[PDB]
Amino acid sequence: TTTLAFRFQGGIIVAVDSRATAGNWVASQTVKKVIEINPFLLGTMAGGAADCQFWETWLGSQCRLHELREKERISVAAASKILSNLVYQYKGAGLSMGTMICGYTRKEGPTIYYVDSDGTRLKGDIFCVGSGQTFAYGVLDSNYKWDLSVEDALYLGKRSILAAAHRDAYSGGSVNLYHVTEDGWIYHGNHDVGELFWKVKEEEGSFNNVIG
Amino acid sequence: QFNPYGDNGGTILGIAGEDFAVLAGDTRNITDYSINSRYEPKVFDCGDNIVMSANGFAADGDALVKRFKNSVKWYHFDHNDKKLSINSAARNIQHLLYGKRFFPYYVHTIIAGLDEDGKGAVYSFDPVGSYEREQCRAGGAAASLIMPFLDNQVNFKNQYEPGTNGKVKKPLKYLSVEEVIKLVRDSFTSATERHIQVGDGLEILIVTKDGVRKEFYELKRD
Amino acid sequence: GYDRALSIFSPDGHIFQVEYALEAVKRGTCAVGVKGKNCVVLGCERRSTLKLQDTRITPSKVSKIDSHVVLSFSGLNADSRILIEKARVEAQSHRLTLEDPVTVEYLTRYVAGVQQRYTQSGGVR
Amino acid sequence: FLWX
Amino acid sequence: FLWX
Amino acid sequence: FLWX
Amino acid sequence: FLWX
Amino acid sequence: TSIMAVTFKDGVILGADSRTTTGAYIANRVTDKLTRVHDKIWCCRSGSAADTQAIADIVQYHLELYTSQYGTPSTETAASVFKELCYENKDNLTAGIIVAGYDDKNKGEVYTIPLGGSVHKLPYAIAGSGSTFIYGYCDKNFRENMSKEETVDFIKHSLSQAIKWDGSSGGVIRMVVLTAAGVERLIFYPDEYEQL
Amino acid sequence: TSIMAVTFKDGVILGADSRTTTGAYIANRVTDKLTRVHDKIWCCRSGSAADTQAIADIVQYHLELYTSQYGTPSTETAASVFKELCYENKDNLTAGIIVAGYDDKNKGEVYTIPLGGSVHKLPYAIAGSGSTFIYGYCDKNFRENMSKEETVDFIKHSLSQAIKWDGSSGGVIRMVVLTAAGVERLIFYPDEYEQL
Amino acid sequence: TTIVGVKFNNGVVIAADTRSTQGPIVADKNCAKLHRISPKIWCAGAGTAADTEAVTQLIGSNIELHSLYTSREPRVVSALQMLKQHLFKYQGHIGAYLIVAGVDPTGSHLFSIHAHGSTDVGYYLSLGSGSLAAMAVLESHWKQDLTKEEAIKLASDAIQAGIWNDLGSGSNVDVCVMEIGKDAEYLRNYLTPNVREEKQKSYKFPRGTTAVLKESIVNICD
Amino acid sequence: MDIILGIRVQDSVILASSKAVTRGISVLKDSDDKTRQLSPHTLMSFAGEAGDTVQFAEYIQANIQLYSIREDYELSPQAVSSFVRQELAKSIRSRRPYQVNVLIGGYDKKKNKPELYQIDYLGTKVELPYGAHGYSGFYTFSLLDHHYRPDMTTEEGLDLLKLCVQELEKRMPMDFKGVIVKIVDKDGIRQVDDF
Amino acid sequence: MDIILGIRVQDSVILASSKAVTRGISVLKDSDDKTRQLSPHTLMSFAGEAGDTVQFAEYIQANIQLYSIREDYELSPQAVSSFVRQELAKSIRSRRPYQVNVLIGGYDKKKNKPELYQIDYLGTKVELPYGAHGYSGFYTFSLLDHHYRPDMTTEEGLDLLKLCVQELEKRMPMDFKGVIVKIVDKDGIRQVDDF
Amino acid sequence: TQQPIVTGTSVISMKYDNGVIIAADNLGSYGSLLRFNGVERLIPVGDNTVVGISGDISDMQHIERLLKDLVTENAYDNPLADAEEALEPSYIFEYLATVMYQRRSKMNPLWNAIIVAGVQSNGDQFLRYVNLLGVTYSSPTLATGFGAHMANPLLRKVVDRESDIPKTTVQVAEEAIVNAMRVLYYRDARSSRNFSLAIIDKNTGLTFKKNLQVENMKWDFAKDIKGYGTQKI
Amino acid sequence: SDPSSINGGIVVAMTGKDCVAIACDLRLGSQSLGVSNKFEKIFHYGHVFLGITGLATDVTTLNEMFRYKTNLYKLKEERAIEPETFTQLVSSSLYERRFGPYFVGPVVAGINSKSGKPFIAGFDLIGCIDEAKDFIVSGTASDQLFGMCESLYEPNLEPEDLFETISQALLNAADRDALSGWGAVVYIIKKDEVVKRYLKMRQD
Ligand SMILES: [Mg+2]
Ligand SMILES: [Mg+2]
Ligand SMILES: [Mg+2]
Ligand SMILES: [Mg+2]
Ligand SMILES: [Mg+2]
Repeated sequence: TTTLAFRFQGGIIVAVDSRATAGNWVASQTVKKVIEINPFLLGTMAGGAADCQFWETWLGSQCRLHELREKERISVAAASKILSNLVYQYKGAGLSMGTMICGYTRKEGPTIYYVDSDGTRLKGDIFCVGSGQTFAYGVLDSNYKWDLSVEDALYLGKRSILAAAHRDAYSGGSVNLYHVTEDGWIYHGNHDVGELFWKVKEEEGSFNNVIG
Repeated sequence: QFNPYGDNGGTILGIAGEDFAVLAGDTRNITDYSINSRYEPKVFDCGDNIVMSANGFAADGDALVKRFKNSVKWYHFDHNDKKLSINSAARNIQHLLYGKRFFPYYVHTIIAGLDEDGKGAVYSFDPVGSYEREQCRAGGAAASLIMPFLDNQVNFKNQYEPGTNGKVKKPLKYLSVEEVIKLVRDSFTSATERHIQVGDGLEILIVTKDGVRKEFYELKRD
Repeated sequence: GYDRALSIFSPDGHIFQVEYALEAVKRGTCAVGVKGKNCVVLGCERRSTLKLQDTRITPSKVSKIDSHVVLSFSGLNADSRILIEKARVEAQSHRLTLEDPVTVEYLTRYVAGVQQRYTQSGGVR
Repeated sequence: FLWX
Repeated sequence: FLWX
Repeated sequence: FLWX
Repeated sequence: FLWX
Repeated sequence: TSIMAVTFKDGVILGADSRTTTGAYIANRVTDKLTRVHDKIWCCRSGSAADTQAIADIVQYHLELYTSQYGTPSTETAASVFKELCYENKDNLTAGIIVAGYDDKNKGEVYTIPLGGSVHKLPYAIAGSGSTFIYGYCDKNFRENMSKEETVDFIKHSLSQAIKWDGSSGGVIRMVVLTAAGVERLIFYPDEYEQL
Repeated sequence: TSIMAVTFKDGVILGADSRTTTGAYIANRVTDKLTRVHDKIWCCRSGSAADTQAIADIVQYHLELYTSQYGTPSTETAASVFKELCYENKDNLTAGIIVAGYDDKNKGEVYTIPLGGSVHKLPYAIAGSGSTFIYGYCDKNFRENMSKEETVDFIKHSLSQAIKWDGSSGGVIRMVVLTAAGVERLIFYPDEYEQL
Repeated sequence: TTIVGVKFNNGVVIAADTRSTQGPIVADKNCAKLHRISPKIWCAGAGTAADTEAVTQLIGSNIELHSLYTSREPRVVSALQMLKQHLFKYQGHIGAYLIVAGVDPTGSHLFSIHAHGSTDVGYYLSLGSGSLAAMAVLESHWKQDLTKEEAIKLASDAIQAGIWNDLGSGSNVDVCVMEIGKDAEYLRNYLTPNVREEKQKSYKFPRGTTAVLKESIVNICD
Repeated sequence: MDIILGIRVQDSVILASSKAVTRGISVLKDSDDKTRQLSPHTLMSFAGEAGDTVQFAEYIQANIQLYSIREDYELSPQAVSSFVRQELAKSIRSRRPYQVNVLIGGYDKKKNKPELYQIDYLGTKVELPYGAHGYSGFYTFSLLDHHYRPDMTTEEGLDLLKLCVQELEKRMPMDFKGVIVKIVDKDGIRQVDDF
Repeated sequence: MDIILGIRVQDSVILASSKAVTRGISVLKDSDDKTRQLSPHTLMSFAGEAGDTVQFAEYIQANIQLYSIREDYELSPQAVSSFVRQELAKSIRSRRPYQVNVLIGGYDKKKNKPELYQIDYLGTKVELPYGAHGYSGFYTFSLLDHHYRPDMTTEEGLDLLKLCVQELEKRMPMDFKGVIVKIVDKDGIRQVDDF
Repeated sequence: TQQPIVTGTSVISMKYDNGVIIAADNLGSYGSLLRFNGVERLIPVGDNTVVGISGDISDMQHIERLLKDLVTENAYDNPLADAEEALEPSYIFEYLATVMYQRRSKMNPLWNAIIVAGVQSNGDQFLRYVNLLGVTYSSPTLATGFGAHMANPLLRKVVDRESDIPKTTVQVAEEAIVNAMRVLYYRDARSSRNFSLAIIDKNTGLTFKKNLQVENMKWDFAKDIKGYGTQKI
Repeated sequence: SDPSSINGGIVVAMTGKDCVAIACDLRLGSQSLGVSNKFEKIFHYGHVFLGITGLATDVTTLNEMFRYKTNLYKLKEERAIEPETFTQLVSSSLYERRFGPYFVGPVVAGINSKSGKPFIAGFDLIGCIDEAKDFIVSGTASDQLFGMCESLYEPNLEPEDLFETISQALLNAADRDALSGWGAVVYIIKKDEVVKRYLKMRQD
């Protein structure tokens, strides 16, 4: 898998692939690796499909109980720490999760938290998680600036997944785009790599390694 | 040392139409190179227009189907005979499967039926409860043989409109119950030829708003 | 364990053990809270039948739960220490999980929850 | 076991 | 390899 | 492998 | 250890 | 170890060698492998000496408490208690026990309890490492309703061969006779049985 | 496998079962485990069928070439050639062979060659998995200078017990009689030997 | 794999199934497991398919050279001795399990060879994964003084037992009859009881369906 | 996690801690602060197993903060180190031990003395003039043996620390993305922003 | 050994090779040239098992130099790569295989074309516009997929290479102490001294 | 986690027009040693069910006690214990099937393969298999151990599918079973000549046959087998 | 460390009416990392075509080896080798290395110049011959290819129809395998003309 989330002037951009594998067998190319916990909170999935899907759905329940009890939307910090404290209780049992908790609140602003199953919890501006993270980093880091427009940021996020989708054997299918603002998350569509690659190759003039 | 798991072979296949869904499975049960039964059904009517199959290790398969059937019964008791929606069933099965995350059910689970809009639905699960709604899913021993054929014939993958220079894709469309059963029968005859654990018989359970109908077809017995 | 239901309903619909606990509060030294425009002030009475006291070391009537919240009380001094200790632990526990100190409302709601639990738990007054 |  |  |  |  | 119990006309006779080995070293050359669990219910122990002793001790306790409440237990009851311990603790026990007893109703009875914890009621039973060498001999020579002198000879000749071929078996041949008459202990020395 | 060779007044008799097993499956139920290395020198094969066949084949070759140059070899010479192969290739062989032959000077002779590659000259020899169960019986019943009919009965009764107790042994009892008269092959079917 | 050999009064018959597999996948639906060592000596092989083919051809080649040198028709015992000495040399690393049968000046013969170099003699033999299914039939129906037509029936029945009951065996029955004073007759696909049923649909694509990037004429000539 | 150094000088304790957080063949972050303030005059740096480090650090921080509120009093650096050691000493014979190594730099207000404590994951405590954890020690200890003097100023201590970081950047295989430096003295804890 | 990159542009091949030689927890050298000139217009960079790398590189160099003297003629880059591949293809089924991975950058004087060949220790040869060995590829391939154009100049190629080295210095765990860059073109082999 | 010590081999069974037949030899093996020769591995439950058990004999004897106890418990406060509320084969099977799977799931299995043969109250033939893994299947013919490899092929020649059951008589079916037992005696190294056979018929009821023997054995052809290739004498 | 699935790739061959087709993907990777999208697995020696899947160093080595052998064959025989003969040469060569084999799944395809008969064959890694009327499959997506071929294939397809069937068989199989794809090549082989087509497929 390949998931990236980065912070910029216009908020947060979240891009994921859609490929699920069982070894060298491609199980599915139509998997939702982004979970919509609430209108201002997004969760990304990498590693074990069952582990990520089960516990990030459970995280959504805990965030709902927080706003019922406290009459206030949970902070990205608190939400990320509920998940990180949960997986830490299971440390050594063999959970497999690479996770990014992305969202906006008034007190925090736009925030991204990396949370993995060996209990690591990191705040940061850029994260790439999954088998194809290094391929995504390569394109993202070399083109990243804070002053990117919402249009350019969305494209770079999309192009960084495509880059990994191409080179990483265990990444591909389609790109799912999200943009997180002060007003909440906005879905920017599903993009099949089948059509997106040739469209990008032609328009951008990149991917000269491939027989055109 | 005692190995609690075994492989009972066989293969299953779920396809979703517009106003129907099919869940098919071969009736062969095996261990190693021996045939246990030529007719041992593993596609079950669970009530509320949900059909379910848990292919792989038959013991874990039967245990799961038994537990879900029981889950449906108690849903009726606890919620004033309310009909369990296919999406609600799917989430319930995730919790059943993931409950044994550290001693898993060694099965690939597929359920079929109608969603709350009356449209055909298929849900497929890994052994520890990761699940996803699809138009199309093959499961079990011959999944690797059947699935790429379904990609080509159901979802029309890699097929382009003739003379469009491979620019316009073949358009997606719902298949008739007649056209779907043709693909199921051809999927299973093909699987039977090239996989030793598949054959004997094919049992299809078709789900419409009218209820659950069955169809049976012979397969090669070698 | 001691199981007896000490806090129970009477025919007239009163829980006498809860109402007798209020009589202990009414016996306690006076405590007053007044909140201004940009401050709160906690005033506390100290009975003057005790001379030869050591005011350096004598437990102060107002207790800090966290650096931003305080708790004064009226009634049994020994009982107050148990509520203050639990509140101080819950204050640190909230900082540890929510990465944010408690609200005054939340800290109050917790202490109030503890007081309530002892009115329908067996073996406790 | 599905991977991501 | 192949076996028969 | 046969035995005797 | 002893056997019989 | 070489142990056997044989039913005959007047009751049952228990036979055993006297050799306890750790590796190839003989730790005890005068072991008593025939143990009393009740007045006329005895057992033959083979396998772990710690286990066979621990089991035998518990059974003697159970049958003593049984006798206090319900009077004399049957040989079948004794074998059932042995089985219960052996079967339920099969994962932590290395014990092959032959249970032999004399009722006045049932006469002589022999129950064998192998490693599994299974029970087998037989006219005669052989067990222990030495037993392998005398399956042929015992099968060909055993007859039902033998006399005391015939059964003593049958056991003596059998264990004599077992001892001769099995390094793990040796020393003296102990025997215990269970009849209506009572309990008789017999011993036979190498100088006698070796030259049979 | 259950094999034996017995010396008697007029020569020597070889006996064997007919069962070849892979695991618990009987691959061949009518195996001939008695093989000719010379006109009146035969052997009994136990262990790996592949190994025992390869050894027997080479020895037959050596004794044929011996006969071409130096005339009829002794039974001792045949056993020496068997030993040489077995001992020098002890690391790659699973073979227990009993060599039995009839000279006119030496009469009946029996040599046993266990796994080690050692040679042991005996009045009679037993070998194979089934042999363990008939050490007791064979020791008690064997006599020197038996008649042909006595030796045939001794082998038949012995292998009958071995077959009864050993799962690895079964089928028919083959025998080969080596005397001055010549070479006689005998067979005995389950319906006869089982009910001895 | 299911291979049998049956002796009759004037000759020997060998039969085999026609299924080749890699793991649970069927690579060859009609494979020939009956090999010619010499014109009147035929071989059936189970185990490593490559090894049975190679060892058969090598001994077959050496037997032809031996036949020319000695100006004599080759003997089954010669093929047997050369095979078992070769297999023994490689200490079972050549996974060839063979039923060797034929007629020669000496008469009719039937042997089996194992990978480790052990040989057996019999009137009826069976080797391969389906041997137990085949041997069950042989033990039930075999008798002394079989005719040619009875021996073919028994042999083909023993193979069929394997085809149906053993997952490793399937498809068709090959037979070879070696009778004394007659040419051996190789009956390739003697029985074909596993014919694929007509498919429900033709998957012949409309021309132009596949998207193409480049075309070019390949030069095969000088 | 990897590099954590500590230098006790005349009037202060200086803790340097590497900024790199690496997992696999990816440096995920290059600005990580591997330290928690336990009390106004006590700082603890930590390095070891992923997850365990922060979980242990924050757990200690919560307990010291609880004590500070309860007694309206700051625990001495000696007292805090003894508490932390006992927690690790318990941990090592647990089902799953904390694999965390720590330095505790503190200023004792009663003694008017800086104190540096080096505690490994086994619960092995030592007071040192200078300490290090992991491979760092194999370079820094011999360097500090030479250049260190007990009466140095904070500015001299920082120059001595620069000499350690330079040697580590030259000879260490892995890129640890520099260090965050913090000074503990009579006035409490402050961070050097330019290093 | 670790990082070796190659970029074929319009008129030249550019080989970048890391300067670090690390053993244990010590960087022994920070100026190592992981390349040999096989012929005037053919350069081979190498990375892998200690000892094997140089021993293999020098052995190839000797054989190509011997051919050059014998025929008074320079072997084509295609010919040299084919020779090198066969040596590794032999090696892999040896008693102790050469664990060496190589890039061969050459300028074919007959075709007037730059050529880059990527050969692993198994003897897996491929002609590429850009190549890398070890973990380097996991970053550089996706970056070059994006930024690379086939008609680039040598100066454009060097800027594209700087972009790769920057990305590796940012995200790679280990300090590889920069790279030595060499250009193979019609005029032969020359080293860029300031990178 | 166990290892079986004293073991029983093949249990074989098939349906016929009016009921079911089940058979199993009377041997208790101790590895390669053929230790116990008087072991009954067919255990009737009431007058309408027989449970055939292979594998570990100590675990078999435990299952015997459970079935014996099930009959007692069923009779408690049950006026129709010998009528409408008598134990059915389907009840007895499902109980064992539950136990077998619970034990495997606790990593402490009953090391057995079990076939429950019987006739239901409505006259239907019941034949179903369960083993140490808790795997269950039904078929016109069922067998355990070597029986699955050698008996099933022979029994399936008689009843190949469902439609063959009404066409199969008790004479034909019993003959097929007795033939299969002979084949198993030829080829199973842990089998005995002595066996028990049970017929549960919907008309004649439970017929239990003890001390049967394999007979009409072909051994004569053995006399003509000399050496393994080249030997003539 | 499974030699047959490090580099990845697939080959498929089919028979039609007086024609054969052989097709392969273009991927060469090092496990997860895709390295080359130009690595062709189909070679030819005269009118005989050979596809090779498996360990890429052995794919290259065997191509160089069979070119060597077919060149000497032609010089001595004074004619091009036929598919049936070449099949036997491949088998001999592979089994020569029986106890140290080339980790490959070769596939022979071509038309006999004398008889005009379409011929295809597949081999295991030790050199066992798998002859087929219909189709041969090889590589990391062999299961997928078996499923596609067994359902899509029908006998006596015309060259233009056979092209569509083999192309759809390869493409849909390659898309269900991680280590296969990244482009494809299809050879359509008639008696005395050969067309080579590069397919457009998804590049993930
Ligand atoms: Mg990819
Ligand atoms: Mg099949
Ligand atoms: Mg026997
Ligand atoms: Mg320390
Ligand atoms: Mg693909």
